[PDB]
Amino acid sequence: ADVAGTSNRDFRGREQRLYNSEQYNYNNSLNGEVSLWVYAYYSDGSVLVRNCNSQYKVGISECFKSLKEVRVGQNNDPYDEQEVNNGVYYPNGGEPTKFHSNAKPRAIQIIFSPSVNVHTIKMAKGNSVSIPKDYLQRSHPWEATGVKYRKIHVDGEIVGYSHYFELPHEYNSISLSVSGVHKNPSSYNVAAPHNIMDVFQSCDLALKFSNRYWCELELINHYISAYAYPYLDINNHKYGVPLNGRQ
Ligand SMILES: Nc1nc2c(ncn2[C@@H]2O[C@H](COP(=O)(O)OP(=O)(O)OP(=O)(O)O)[C@@H](O)[C@H]2O)c(=O)[nH]1
Ligand SMILES: Nc1ncnc2c1ncn2[C@@H]1O[C@H](COP(=O)(O)OP(=O)(O)OP(=O)(O)O)[C@@H](O)[C@H]1O
Ligand SMILES: [Cl-]
Ligand SMILES: [Mg+2]
Ligand SMILES: [Mg+2]
Repeated sequence: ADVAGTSNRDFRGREQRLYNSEQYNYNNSLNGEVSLWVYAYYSDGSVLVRNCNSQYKVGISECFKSLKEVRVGQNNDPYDEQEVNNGVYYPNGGEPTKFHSNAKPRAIQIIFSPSVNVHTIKMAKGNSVSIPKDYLQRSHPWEATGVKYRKIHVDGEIVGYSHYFELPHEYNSISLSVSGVHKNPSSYNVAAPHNIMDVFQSCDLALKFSNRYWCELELINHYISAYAYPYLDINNHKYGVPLNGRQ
């Protein structure tokens, strides 16, 4: 046989490149996943991830309470934190023993898989009682924030998209929903009658994941890197696996 890495008959090499290219392109096909991660960062350095993976479109919807840090199996002062909730839903509305709950997120990162179309991204960043813009009567139920999403590049490939905002002020008390639609450069509408019921089933079939990792390092190591997910850390370092046309 020919010698490795010297000719056009390195079929092992060609197969490796095709395998990676096939995965990249499968993900972008209408058969493929689109994925959404919402990261809530807490002052103790831990990070809650909410993830949903689904065909056609994907979303996550959280309220003020559900974004709060919960240390499973440890003390969370649940009565005091209910009083925090009461005091955040209406000023002077509760009697907790604290001015600022350390269970409040300090920041949010939203990451989409590379198979999203950024023009379809919508976000409802609402107030603490789940209204998009102060009062329902004046609220558009979402903002289209795609122009703010940064490309996560690795080796010149877009491995995902990130929108990051800090919540450093005392009044940054939010509710949050996010939605994105899978790429569809074809004119075949996946939700027109020929395929519409499959999109309804995709709502059933969407797989969700949630966990609180003790720090960003642990998240990078045992979540992001373990499962070939895109990520952008606090030092603006990019994580992901470039696949298209690559060995
Ligand atoms: N493209 C390129 N890569 C370099 C160069 N010097 C060092 N590198 C390293 O080599 C890596 C790319 O090597 P290859 O993947 O084998 O070459 P390629 O440019 O991708 O071309 P292909 O054979 O089509 O894959 C990069 O990740 C760089 O870190 C250079 O001058 N050009
Ligand atoms: N020293 C080099 N000279 C020429 N081309 C390179 C070199 N290093 C990488 N490249 C090529 O340039 C393209 C972009 O790769 P690069 O490593 O810059 O991507 P990146 O990870 O987005 O970069 P960075 O995160 O450092 O800004 C890739 O196709 C890669 O093969
Ligand atoms: Cl397709
Ligand atoms: Mg009292
Ligand atoms: Mg290469």
